[PDB]
Amino acid sequence: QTHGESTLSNKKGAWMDSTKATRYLVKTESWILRNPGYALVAAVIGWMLGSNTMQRVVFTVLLLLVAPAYS
Amino acid sequence: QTHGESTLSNKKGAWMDSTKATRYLVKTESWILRNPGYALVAAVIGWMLGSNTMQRVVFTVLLLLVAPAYS
Amino acid sequence: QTHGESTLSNKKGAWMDSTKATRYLVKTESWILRNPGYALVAAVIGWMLGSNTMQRVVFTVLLLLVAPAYS
Amino acid sequence: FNCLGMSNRDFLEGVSGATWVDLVLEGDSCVTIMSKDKPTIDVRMMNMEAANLAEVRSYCYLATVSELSTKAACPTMGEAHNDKRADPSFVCKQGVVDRGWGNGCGLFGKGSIDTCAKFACSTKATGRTILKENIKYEVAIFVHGPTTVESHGNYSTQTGAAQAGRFSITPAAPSYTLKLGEYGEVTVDCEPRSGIDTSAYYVMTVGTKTFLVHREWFMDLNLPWSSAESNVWRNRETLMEFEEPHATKQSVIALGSQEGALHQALAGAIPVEFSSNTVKLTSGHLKCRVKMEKLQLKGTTYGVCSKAFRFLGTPADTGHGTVVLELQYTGTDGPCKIPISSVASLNDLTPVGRLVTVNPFVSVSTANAKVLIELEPPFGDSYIVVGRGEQQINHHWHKSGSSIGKAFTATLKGAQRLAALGDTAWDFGSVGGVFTSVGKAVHQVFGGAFRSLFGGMSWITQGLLGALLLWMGINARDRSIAFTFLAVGGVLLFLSVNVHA
Amino acid sequence: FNCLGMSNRDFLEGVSGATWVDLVLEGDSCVTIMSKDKPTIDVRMMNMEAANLAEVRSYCYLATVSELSTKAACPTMGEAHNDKRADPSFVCKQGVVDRGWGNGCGLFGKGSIDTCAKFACSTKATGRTILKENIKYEVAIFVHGPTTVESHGNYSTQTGAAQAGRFSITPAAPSYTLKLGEYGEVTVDCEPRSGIDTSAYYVMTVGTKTFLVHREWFMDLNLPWSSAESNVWRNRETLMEFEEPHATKQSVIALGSQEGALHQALAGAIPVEFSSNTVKLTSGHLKCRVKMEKLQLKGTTYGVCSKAFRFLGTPADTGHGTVVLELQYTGTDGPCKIPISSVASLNDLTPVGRLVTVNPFVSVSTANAKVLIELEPPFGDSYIVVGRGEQQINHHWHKSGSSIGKAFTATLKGAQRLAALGDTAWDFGSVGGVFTSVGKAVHQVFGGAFRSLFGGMSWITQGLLGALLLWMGINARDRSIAFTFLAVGGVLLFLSVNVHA
Amino acid sequence: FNCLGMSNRDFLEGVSGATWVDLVLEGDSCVTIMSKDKPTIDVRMMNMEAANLAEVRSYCYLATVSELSTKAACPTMGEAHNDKRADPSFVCKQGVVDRGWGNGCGLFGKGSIDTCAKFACSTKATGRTILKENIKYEVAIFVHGPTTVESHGNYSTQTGAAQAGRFSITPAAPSYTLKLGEYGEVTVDCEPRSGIDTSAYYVMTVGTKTFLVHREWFMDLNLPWSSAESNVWRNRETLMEFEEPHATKQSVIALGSQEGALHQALAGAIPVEFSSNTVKLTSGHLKCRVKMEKLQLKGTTYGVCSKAFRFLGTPADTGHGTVVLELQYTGTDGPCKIPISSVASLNDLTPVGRLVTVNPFVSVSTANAKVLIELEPPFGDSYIVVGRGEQQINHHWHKSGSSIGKAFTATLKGAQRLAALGDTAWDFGSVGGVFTSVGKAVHQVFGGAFRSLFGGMSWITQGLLGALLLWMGINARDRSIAFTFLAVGGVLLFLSVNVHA
Ligand SMILES: *[C@@H]1O[C@H](CO)[C@@H](O)[C@H](O)[C@H]1NC(C)=O
Ligand SMILES: *[C@@H]1O[C@H](CO)[C@@H](O)[C@H](O)[C@H]1NC(C)=O
Ligand SMILES: *[C@@H]1O[C@H](CO)[C@@H](O)[C@H](O)[C@H]1NC(C)=O
Repeated sequence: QTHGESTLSNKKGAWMDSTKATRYLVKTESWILRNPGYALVAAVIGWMLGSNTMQRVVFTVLLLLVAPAYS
Repeated sequence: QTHGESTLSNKKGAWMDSTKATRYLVKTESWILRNPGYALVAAVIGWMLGSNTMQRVVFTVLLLLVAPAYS
Repeated sequence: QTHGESTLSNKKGAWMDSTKATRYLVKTESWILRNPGYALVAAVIGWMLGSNTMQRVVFTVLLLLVAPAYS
Repeated sequence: FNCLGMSNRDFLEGVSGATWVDLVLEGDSCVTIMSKDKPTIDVRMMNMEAANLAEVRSYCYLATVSELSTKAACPTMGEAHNDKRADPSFVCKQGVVDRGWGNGCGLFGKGSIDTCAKFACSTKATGRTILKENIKYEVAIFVHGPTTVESHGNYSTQTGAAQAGRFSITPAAPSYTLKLGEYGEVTVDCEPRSGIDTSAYYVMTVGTKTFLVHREWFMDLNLPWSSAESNVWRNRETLMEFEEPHATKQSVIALGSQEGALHQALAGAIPVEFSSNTVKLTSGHLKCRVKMEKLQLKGTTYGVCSKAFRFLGTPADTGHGTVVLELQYTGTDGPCKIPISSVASLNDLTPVGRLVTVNPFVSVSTANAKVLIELEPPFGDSYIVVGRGEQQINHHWHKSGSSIGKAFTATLKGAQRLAALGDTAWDFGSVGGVFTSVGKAVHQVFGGAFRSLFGGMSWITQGLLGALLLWMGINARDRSIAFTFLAVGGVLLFLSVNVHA
Repeated sequence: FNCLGMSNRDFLEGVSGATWVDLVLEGDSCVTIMSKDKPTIDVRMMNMEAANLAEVRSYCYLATVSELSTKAACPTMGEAHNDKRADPSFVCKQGVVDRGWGNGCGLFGKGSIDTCAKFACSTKATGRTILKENIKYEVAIFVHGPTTVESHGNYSTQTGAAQAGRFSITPAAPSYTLKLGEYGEVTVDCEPRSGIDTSAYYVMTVGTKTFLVHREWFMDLNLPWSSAESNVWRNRETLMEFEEPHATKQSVIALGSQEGALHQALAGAIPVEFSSNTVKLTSGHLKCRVKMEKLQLKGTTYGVCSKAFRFLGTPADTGHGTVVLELQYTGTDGPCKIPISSVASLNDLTPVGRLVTVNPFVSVSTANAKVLIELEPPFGDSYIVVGRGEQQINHHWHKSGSSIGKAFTATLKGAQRLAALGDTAWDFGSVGGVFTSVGKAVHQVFGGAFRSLFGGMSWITQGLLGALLLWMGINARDRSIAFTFLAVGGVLLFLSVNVHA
Repeated sequence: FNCLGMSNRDFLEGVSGATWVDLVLEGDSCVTIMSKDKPTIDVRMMNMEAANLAEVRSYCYLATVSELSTKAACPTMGEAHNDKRADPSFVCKQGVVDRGWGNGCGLFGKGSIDTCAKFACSTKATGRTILKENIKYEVAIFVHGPTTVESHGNYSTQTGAAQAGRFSITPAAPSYTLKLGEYGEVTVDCEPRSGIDTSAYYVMTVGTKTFLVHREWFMDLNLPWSSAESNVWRNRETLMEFEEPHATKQSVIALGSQEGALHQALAGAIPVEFSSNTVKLTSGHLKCRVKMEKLQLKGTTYGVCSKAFRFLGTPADTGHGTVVLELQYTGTDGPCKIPISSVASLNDLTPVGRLVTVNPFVSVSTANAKVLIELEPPFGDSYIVVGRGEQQINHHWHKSGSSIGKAFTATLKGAQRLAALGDTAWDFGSVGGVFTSVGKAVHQVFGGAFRSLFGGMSWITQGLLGALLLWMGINARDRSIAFTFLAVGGVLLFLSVNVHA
C-alpha cells in the first residue's frame, strides 16, 4: 500500500510528486492497453445493468476501473 | 503490476503460490479496516443510485472495491 | 466436547455407560432448577412467537433447551 | 469358542444345496450354524489384535510453569516484547496494566506488558494410528460332538480332540481351512481389511487405561499437543492461566491435571487392551464366509446302544430356545449313538424338536460316560426321551413363548443388528440371492445420506428430532412428504431408544 | 521415468486393433496406456530444455547516481540548459525554484534550473527469448515388466533390461523410435514446435532466480531498460528521485534496489533453471502420438509357475485406483508366468479386476525372485489370488469409493485438463474421431473469443464477474441471452475456483 | 525571518482597535503584518526540532536465509516437525510432497514436509515516535528597518542591529518577548503542543534518508518487524520463498532487497532530517498570537534627508503586488528619514500607494549609504518619487492586475489554506469576533464527519466521487438532498484539484 498524501499542510514537495498524477493510473492504462477486449464486456454489462443513461455510464466506469485494479 | 497466473499449464506451484489468495485482497481489507466510514458512503450512494435491489447491491460492491484500489 | 457413541458396533459397555442417560441432561436439570423464572420467559416468548399450537410448543421447548446449554 | 453360556447368540439353518453362508461375526457374539445333515458348528471372533501402532499426536494434560519474567512498556509505545520470546519452553501473552508516575513511567495510561513462562509437561496422552497391514482377527470354530459339562469350555481338551481351533485371520491370509479329526475340513474366508474401520479410530492411551477413540474427536481436543517424534509442544495457552496484569511481575499458574477431564470426555470411547505396542479389542465385527463342503458327521456307522441312560442333572434352558442336558451312559458297549429325541407326547414318540448336537454318541468306552446334548424342543410341553422299552428315560420339558413372539424377537434383533452394523448386516446369513444384494445397495444409498445428515447427533437430539419429524409428518398435507417424514422420524426414534438411554 | 509415485496419473484404454493414440504429455504428469494383448506403457515428458537463448531486453533494478550538477537561470532569462544534455548516461530534469536578491539574482520570480546526474545501474534483470529451433523435450517411455520394488525406479537397471529409455525430442527430429528388448518397438511422433509457445514467454533472470514470464508483462515493466548488447538506458528517471529544487544545487538520489519489488511482481511467474545460457523447464505440455504396432507382449509363450508364491509386504494403494504388491517366488524352475488375479470371492475365483502389469512373469531363475505387480481391483471387497490349489495364496483388499464417484472425479479431471490445455486437451487420449475434431474446432473458436474477452483477469475478478453474469442470466427474460450469460458466468466461476484460491 | 523573495507571503493588516493578531505560521511561508504608526514585521517559523525520539518498531527490508534443513513424514501419519523448529530464529512452513515406495516410504500419498531455515536481517527500516515534551519550533521575527540588499538576509547583521531574532518555541516556554533596539518589543504566544499533530506521525528511517510517515500506514507494512531493542523478529514469512516441496531438500531463498519497494510505497511521505536522535522538519504549521502593543516605530524623531538620492537599480516586482528598490544617499546628514512615496502622477504628488517599509531612514552617518525600501503601489501607472524639489528622482512603475483579480486570488489562497490547515485556518489574521468563532465551530463539526467519511482517499477517487455526487445532485428531487450532494461534490472536486494532480 502506498503512503498517499500527507496531512501535515506541506507547501514543498513530497517524496514523489513527479508521479503524483500517474501513481494510480499506470496500472489501469497498461491493463486496458494489454487487454482491450474487456472494454466491450464492461460497456455491454453496464448497458444491460442500468435502466438509465447515468446508471449505465456509472456501471461502465466502475467495471472499467475494477477489472485492472482487481480489488 | 503483478505477473498473474501463467498460461503454460503448470502443474507445480508458481513463484508465489502461498500468497495467491491474499495477493489482491491485502490492500482492500487493510483499507477497509483503516477507515470504515466509507462503507456508509458506498452503501448510501448505491441505495440512492440504483432502482432495483440487484442494481443497489452491485453499485455498493463496485464502489467498495473501487475506493481502496483507487483506480 | 464429549466423545459420544462409537460406531464400532460394540456389544459390551463403553467407558462410561452408567452416565449414558444423564450426561446430556444433568446440566439442563440443574440450570432449570436453579432459576425457574426463566421457564416463564421461554413459554411466553414461544406463545407470542408461534401462530400455531405446535409452533408454540416447539418454540418453548427450543428456548427451554438453549438457555441451560448456552452453546 | 462355543456359544454355550453367551447372551448374544444367533442360529442359522442352512438351506439344502448351499455349501456356504455369509457371516458378520460381531465381537462378544456367537453364530451357531446347523445344516440338514452336516454337524452343527459355532464360529465367533474372540478378538482383533493389531501390532506396530504408529504415534500420530500426543496431547498433554499435566504441565508445569516456572521461570516467570515480565517486561513492561510505557503507554502509547506499542506492545512490549519480553526477551524470552524464544520457542523452546517459553510462551508469552500480551496484556495491559495501569502505568503512571507511581510505577516509574512518564505517561498515564494502559501500558502494555509481555510476560512469559516456561512450559514443561509431566504426563501426556499419546495417540496411535492402526496400520491395516498389522491387524489380525482371532476366529474360533467349534463342532458339537461328544463333550462333557467340564470339557465343553476347556479349549485344551477340545483342541486335543480335534473339535475346535483358534486361528488368526490376517489380510495376507484371510482364508483358513481348519482341520477336524473325523468331521472333515471347515474353511472360512473373511474380510480383515473392511471388518473394523481402523482408518476412523485412534488408540489413545491416557495414563494406564487405553481407549479406541474417533479420529475426529481426537483432533478436536483443545489441549497442548506435540507431534509424533517427541518435538516441541503447541497450543500451550490452554493449560496455563495468566493471573492478573502487573507491571513488575504477572504470575502465571498451571491448570490442574486434566486427566479427569479427559476421562469425562472419553464417554463413549471403547476401552481396549494395550501392551508391547500392540492393541487388542474384543469388539467390532469381521465379515466371513464359512464353507462346509467337507464337513461331515462322526460316528454315523455306530450302532445304537442297548443299555440304559440316566439324567445326571436337570436340563437348563440356554435362553435362546435350546436346552442342554447331560446323560451318563451306564453301559460298556463302546462308542454308540445316543437314541435321544424330543417328542410332544409319549403315546407317539415321533421326533418333533431338532437336535443341535447332530448325531450324538458316546466317545469313550468306560463304565460311566457323560455326554452333553443340546436340543431345541418345540414351544409348549414336550418330552426328552432317550431310548425305548423298559430302559427308556423321559424328561418332561416346558418351553415358554410362541412362534409369534419368536418372530417378534427375531425382527427386533434383526433391526438392532441393522442399526449396529449398517450395511454389513445384510450379509448375515445370506447365501446370495438378488433380494439381499439390492437390499444392501439401497441400504448403502440411504445410509450414506442418513449419516451425512445425522452423524454426530446424540440420542437425545436424535429422539427430539424424530419426535418433531413424526409430528410434522402427521400434520403434513402432502402424502409424499408425510411418508418420508414418518420414516425418518421412526428411524431416529428407534436409534435413540436402541441405546437404552 | 516410471509412473509409480506420481500424484498426477492418467489411464487410457486402447480399443481392439488400436495402432496409435494421441497423447498430451504434461510436465510432471505420467500417462499409462493399457491395451489388450500388448504390454502397458507409461510415457511422460520429464523436462523441456532450450539452449542458446537470445537476449532481448534487460531492465535494471539497482541504480547509481553520481556527478550531480545543476544550472540556474534568472526568472527573465528563460529556461536553463545544462551542458550535460549532449552527454548520454546523464539524466536531466528541468525544475522551477524561487529566485530573488537573496539568492544572487537580479529580479524576483520563479527561476529555472536543470539538474543533471550520471545514471549507471549495475545489477540488471536481463530477459531472453526462446528460439523455436533450440528446444528439446526429454521424454521417457517405460514398460511394465519384471521389476522389483528396489529396482522399479532405477533408470540404470531398466535400461539394462531394455525396459525404459530417456530420449530427446527436437523440432529437427520430432519422431523417436525406442527399441525394447523383447517387448518390440514403440514410436512417438510428437509436435515439439507447437508444444510450448516460445513466442508467448520470456526467460527473465532476476538475481539468482530465473523465471518464465509473459512477453506482454515483461515489456510493460516501468524500469530503466537497455536493448541487447547496448549500454543505452531509457526511462532512467523511474529509478531516480529529484529532491526539492535549489538554485545552488539540487540533490538527486537513486531509489533503493527493486529486486524485491520485482520478486513481488513475479508472483505468477514459473521458476526455471538457467545455466550456461540454457533454460530447463519441468512444466509445460507436449502433444505426441504413441505408435504400438511393433509393441509385442513378452512372456506369452512361457509356462505357468508350478511352485508357490508369497507376499513379501502389504500391497499399497497408489491413489489412482491401482494396487501395487511385491511377490517372492519360492521355486527356481525358471522364467514362468505368474498366475495372479483379482477376484470378488475366493469360491468364485473369476477375474473381476484387471492387471496394470499385463502378463506378469518371473524373469530370473534364482531360488527366490521378487516381482512387482500392479493390479486395478474393483471397488469394494476383493481378493488378490496367486496360484491355485494347495499353493494358492490370498490377500484381501478393500477399495474405497464408487464408480459414480470415479465418474465425477474423471469429469473434474477432464474439466481441469480442458482449462489448463485449452484446445490441446481434446487431443489427449483420442484415436481419430469425428467428434474430437469438431469439438476441438468449436473449442478453438470459443477459447479465442473467451481469451479476447476475459484474458487478463485474476481469480477475484473472474469470480466476481461470473457471479454477476449468473445473476444477470437468472433474471434475463430471453432464454438465449440467459443461456449464454449463465454459460459464461459458470465458466468464469469455475476458472476462478479452479486456481484453488 | 525576512521573506524578500518567497513564493508564499501573507500580508495582514493591523486593526485600529486590536492590540494582537492571531496567525498561523506555516512551513516555508511568511506572514507580513502592517499596522498604523507601527513598524512592519514578518513572522516565519523555520522548522521543528524534536529530540530524544523513542523507537517503536523496526521493519526489515533485507533478509538472509541459511542453514537449510528439512524433514519428511509418511502419508496418513503425523505431520512432520523439524528438530530446528524448537530452535529460535528459525522459520518453518508445512507442505505436501509425493511419497511412494521409490522415496523409501510405505504408503503412496501426499506426505507432509516441514522445512526450516535460519532468518537473519541485514538492514532494517527503523521507526520512531515523537515525544510531545521534546517538540521545539524555531520562530523568527524581523522588523523592516534600515537594510541593504546584501545585508537583508544575513542573520548576523540583523541581530547586530537588533532588528531580527530566531528563538525557540517549546511547550514549556510557549511565549517569547523579542526585544528590539529602538523598535520596542514584540512578544508571541504560540501553541506548540497543538501545532503539529505529532501523535499521528512516525519518523521512519529507511536506508540513509528519513521520512515522516503516518501511524496508520506504518503499522500496515507486511515486513519482518521487531520491537525496540528486540533481536527476535516476527512475520518473517514475507521475506522467504519456499520454492518447491521436495522430500529430500526443499530450497528456501530470501527475497531481494525491499528498499526500492519501500521508497515506492513512501510516495506521499514528507522527507525530514534525522541526526543524533533528533528530527528536524521544515514543513508543518504553528498557531501563534503576536502582541504588537509595545511595538513602536523607530526614526520618528529623525529629520528628513536634505541631499539627493539615487536608484541603485531598476525596482523589481516581488510577485506579491509589492515593489522592492534600493536607494543610495550621497549626503552626510547622519540618521535621516527618506522622503520616498508612490504617486499616481508627477503633477499630483499626493501619496496613493502604501509603504511596506514604514518610515524608512538612513542608519549610518556616512555618505553613499544604501537603503532597501519596499512599497505597495496601486494598480495601473504609478511613479516612485524620492525627495522633493530640484533633487527629486522619479521612476515610472506599472503594476499589472486589478482589484477584482486580487480579490479572486485572495479567495483562492484562502480556500487553499482552509483545505491545507482545516479549522486552524479560521484563526489566521483574526483578532476575534463572533464570526470567526462560529465559523471555526461549524468547520470543526463538518470536517470531523468529512474526514470520517472521505478520509483516506486519493485525488483520483475523490474527483470521481465528487463528479458522481454532482451528477446525482443535478438529477435529484429534494432541494436539500440536491444541495448537500452539490456541496459535497464541489468540496471533493476542489480537494482533488488542490493536489494539482
Ligand atoms: C482343562 O483340563 C485340564 C486337564 O488336565 C486342566 O488341567 C485344566 O485346568 C482345564 N482347564 C480349565 C480352564 O479348567
Ligand atoms: C541402481 O542400481 C545400481 C546397481 O545396483 C546402483 O549402483 C545404483 O546406485 C542404483 N541407482 C539408484 C538411484 O538407486
Ligand atoms: C552576512 O554578513 C556578515 C557581515 O559581513 C558576514 O560575516 C556573514 O558571513 C554574512 N553571511 C551571509 C550568509 O552572507
